Amino acid sequence: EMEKEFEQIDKSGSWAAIYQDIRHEASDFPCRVAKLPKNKNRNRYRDVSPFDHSRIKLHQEDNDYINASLIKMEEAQRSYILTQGPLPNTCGHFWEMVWEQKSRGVVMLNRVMEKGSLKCAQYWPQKEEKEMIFEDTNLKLTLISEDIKSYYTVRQLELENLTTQETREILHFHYTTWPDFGVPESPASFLNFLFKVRESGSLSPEHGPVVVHCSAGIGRSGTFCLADTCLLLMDKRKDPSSVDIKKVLLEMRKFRMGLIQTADQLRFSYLAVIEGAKFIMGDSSVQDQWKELSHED
Ligand SMILES: O=C(O)COc1c(C(=O)O)sc(-c2cccc(NC3CCN(S(=O)(=O)Cc4ccccc4)CC3)c2)c1Br
Repeated sequence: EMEKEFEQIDKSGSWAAIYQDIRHEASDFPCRVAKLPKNKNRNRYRDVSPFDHSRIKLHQEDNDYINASLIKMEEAQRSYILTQGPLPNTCGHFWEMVWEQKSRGVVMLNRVMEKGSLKCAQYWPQKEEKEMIFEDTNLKLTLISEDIKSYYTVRQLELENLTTQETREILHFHYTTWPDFGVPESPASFLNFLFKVRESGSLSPEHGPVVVHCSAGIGRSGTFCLADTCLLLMDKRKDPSSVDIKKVLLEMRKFRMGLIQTADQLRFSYLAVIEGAKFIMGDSSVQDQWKELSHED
């Protein structure tokens, strides 16, 4: 049980040891397609690739590769697409995937520039007057509106399939203060953001899977998804004792390597889930508390 286990690991200092065990046991499947010579310029990191069995395939005969995996949580009944931050040459691919997979929401847990590095291309329009057109995949993207908060921004976008003139609204959730290789300021600010994603309907089973990305699509993205899945499992059974975080984390790693980069990110997962359980189990006031504590205004 997660709260006694958390106090146990903390009391010792075995978060490094605990975290390492996950790396030692994680699933190791082939990533043949991602390692093909022609896809070298489609991967941001040499050591972070999608497994062939769970990779998202683009619907085009030319090259159907994109560095993204489909994390399908059977028991929880919720899917995500975890992908790397789009490269200058893969933004078209990125939006093709969003469209083909019927995604309604896109979560961005990083900033374009972190520690002096360009962690992600500017794949979305920053001003309504200047929409973006991806000639390679034939899609248009327009900024419709945005709600800027102290540490995250929510953008309303419109994606048009230029070929069929079809249109869809895409909600963009940009967490701007989650440090790379780090953890959120507090469980409150994290959960406030997550619930913002939840309340938008983007995680609904009536849409395609939500697309989640930071830079490599495994560290911060993994932390976010693990916390969401754990709270969902718990929710489905209304029994926080039946949720084994490490077990579910392992299960997520069958669909994409390296989910959760650091021992502290894992420690924070526990933290976030433990706090989120309050809401899951009936506490109707915590939500607002999180909003206050997050200082979004
Ligand atoms: O968002 C963040 O918090 C940080 O984001 C980032 C980055 C960023 O924002 O700059 S770079 C990065 C990164 C890049 C290359 C390799 C590894 N790390 C390796 C470690 C070992 N693993 S693994 O998956 O544990 C290896 C393995 C594969 C299958 C089975 C067992 C082990 C692969 C990635 C990490 C991560 Br994540």
